Amino acid sequence: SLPKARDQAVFPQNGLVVSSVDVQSVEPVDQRTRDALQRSVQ
Amino acid sequence: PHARRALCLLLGPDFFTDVITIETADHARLQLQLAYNWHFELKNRNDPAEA
Repeated sequence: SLPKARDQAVFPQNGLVVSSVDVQSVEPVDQRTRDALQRSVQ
Repeated sequence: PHARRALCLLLGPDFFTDVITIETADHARLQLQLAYNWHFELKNRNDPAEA
């Protein structure tokens, strides 16, 4: 379509097609990414 | 080595949720979960030898 890839993630084994992939929120779990990037906030 | 046992040999596409313990050139010991998208292949599904 740098450039956009496609709009279809097909598995030929069973015909399962992942039309799109959606990721909700980046958690990072550790408390040190946490209120240390919070000093970055400040 | 020997955990599962079944009467049927699954020929359909499947996967193995295997984890390896590899080591890179920087000696970085990391385990990593694999899939191994596999499927059996038979060009002539009647021949006794190939089957």
